[PDB]
Amino acid sequence: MKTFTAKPETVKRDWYVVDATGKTLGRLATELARRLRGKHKAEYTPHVDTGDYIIVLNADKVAVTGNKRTDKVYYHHTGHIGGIKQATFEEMIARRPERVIEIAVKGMLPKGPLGRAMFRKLKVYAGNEHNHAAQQPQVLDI
Amino acid sequence: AVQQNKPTRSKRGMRRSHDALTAVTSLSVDKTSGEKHLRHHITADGYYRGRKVIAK
Amino acid sequence: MIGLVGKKVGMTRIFTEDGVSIPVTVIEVEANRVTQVKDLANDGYRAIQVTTGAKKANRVTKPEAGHFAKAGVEAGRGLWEFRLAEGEEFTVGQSISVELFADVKKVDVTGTSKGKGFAGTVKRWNFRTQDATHGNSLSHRVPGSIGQNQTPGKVFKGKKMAGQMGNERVTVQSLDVVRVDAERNLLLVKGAVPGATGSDLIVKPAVKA
RNA sequence: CCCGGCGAGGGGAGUGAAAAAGAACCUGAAACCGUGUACGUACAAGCAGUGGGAGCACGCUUAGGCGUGUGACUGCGUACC
RNA sequence: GUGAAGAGGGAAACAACCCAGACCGCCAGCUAAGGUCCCAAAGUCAUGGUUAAGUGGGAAACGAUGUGGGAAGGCCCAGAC
RNA sequence: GAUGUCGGCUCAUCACAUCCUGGGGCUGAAGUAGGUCCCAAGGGUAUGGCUGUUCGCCAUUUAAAGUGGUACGCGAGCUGG
RNA sequence: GCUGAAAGCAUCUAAGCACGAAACUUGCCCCGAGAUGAGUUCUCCCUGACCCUUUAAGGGUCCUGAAGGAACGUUGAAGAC
Repeated sequence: MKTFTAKPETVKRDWYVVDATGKTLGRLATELARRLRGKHKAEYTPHVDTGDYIIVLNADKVAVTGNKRTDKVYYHHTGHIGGIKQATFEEMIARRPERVIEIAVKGMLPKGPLGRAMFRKLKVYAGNEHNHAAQQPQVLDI
Repeated sequence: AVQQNKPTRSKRGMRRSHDALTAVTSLSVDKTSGEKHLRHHITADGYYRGRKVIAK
Repeated sequence: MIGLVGKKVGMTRIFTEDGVSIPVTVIEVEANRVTQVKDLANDGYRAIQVTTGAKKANRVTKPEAGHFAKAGVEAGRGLWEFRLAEGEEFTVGQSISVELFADVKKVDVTGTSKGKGFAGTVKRWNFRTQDATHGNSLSHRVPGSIGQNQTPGKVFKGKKMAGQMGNERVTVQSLDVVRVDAERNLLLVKGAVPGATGSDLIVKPAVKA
């Protein structure tokens, strides 16, 4: 008896909408990554993307404990010798809040072609409105 | 100055992907002699645009 | 405010009664016809598309003809856009002349610089030439070292090397406006501007001010 | 006999058990280089395999859900002497 | 004692450290070190405390009304600081 | 069974224990001009005489002629004193 | 620095509030939707008829060949190609 393996052509994916207001960044991110990978489904398969589409609203209202709102620094290198550029949590929220949640979730997903595919199912919006009503998203409290 | 490893037959083929020749798209037909020829060139019989330019 | 599109006629000078010679660039600015108006509701930003000059009918493609037909203007030799400063209103088919530069006193001129082709480091980056004698061996104009030893073990991005020079967009800022000849559709600006004779130029009021 | 430059080199014809024994000639391996077919491959990083594994093609099969080829994706994995 | 002549698990990677000595097969189970929010298998476990420094996750003499706990003492409704 | 070793030339790049420029506290800071310490690496940061010299001395400049890392950066880039 | 407790006072700080540099984010110039997250806007073009079948993002025949593109030619203050 071979162990059951999910098939990408017959895998069911649902749509959920999550409100990030007042939610701890990391704790919220873990649940998103867990569901984006399909770890909550009994038919989870490591080599198949069995996760669900998730819409995140009010990304600019995410919360961080301690002094992380001004002390957490995001580093990235442009590739040139000058290179290193940094931005604090406050600046990222003011400049482009969606990247804060996207960056956090991206680090918790597996690395590789499948991990990138999982990240594609995450939709993050700074405001309280999304244009995915045609997908009939279901409210998810996490 | 010289290679440290032998390039593969695959690498050789990928370098030659741009070596393919391009055939002439089409040949013009002379008004009078009806001979196929390169556009803007005289025909093998000495015609050009049905004028009989120089044959001897 | 908005700018205008002109052609680099050439360079000359203007003699002043005080005995001063002003090197000027003659820019022919024909009437600029507005071909499209963009707003936040439909395009997300405020701007106007303009055209100038004339184009041969047989050289105008059907997609281009329809764009001009919608605005009801004669086809030009190109299309350019200018952002609106929250206080400018224009309508399609409106003709904009060089008269709007009458009270600017300084403009920004943009154009495509002359193309030098493949240029060496000496010409392109003002690299210092090595000795022409004293034992030099085939290294009179070569760049020289391009990096350091094993520690980096590579050449950093942006390293100055030989390559294409010129034939690129260039802007010269804060050029005095010497004269504005509306009847002759001419604009005289002190100094030189990028590009060769007959090249398209974009003239805008100076932003530095 | 035919193409070709009264060429080179071939295609027929004929000889022979055999011409894929044609004189560059018994057998005709490997490296190496090609044509055809199946599958994979242009958002993906490393001793190139291994374990798992969808899809496709194909052969089965008294549907028997197996075999063969390919290998999206994924765990682990830095040649030999 | 181990490596040398020793694979496996852990210490991110890491012959010599920790756990443990691979006869072969199994898509069975229990454990060691080490671990149980996600990458990544398993507690966002239970109870009582400490830390606010991202200390945890690099370091001294020495400096300081940071903060928790403990045993004493001086002066105080004859009115203290 | 080779990892070209001083100096110059060309071309650099990073660190900040800052030479100049910028912002400050103290001063035995009247002013001008300084001393010392703190913040700050955006840009800038001599030419010659002698010597193979780096260095150094000297002449004359400059707002300043900073200190170090980069195989005491750089010979499949040059030079060979 | 202001206000201000912990600590009747004092205190720029613990709640709250205002200043502060060539550094930082912008402002200026250039590249830029392979930004596979491949975006937006305007305009233009195509309005046949059948067959086969393992009947589907299927294959084939006839008719049709648009917008536009490329090619070729004369060439450029564009250019190694």
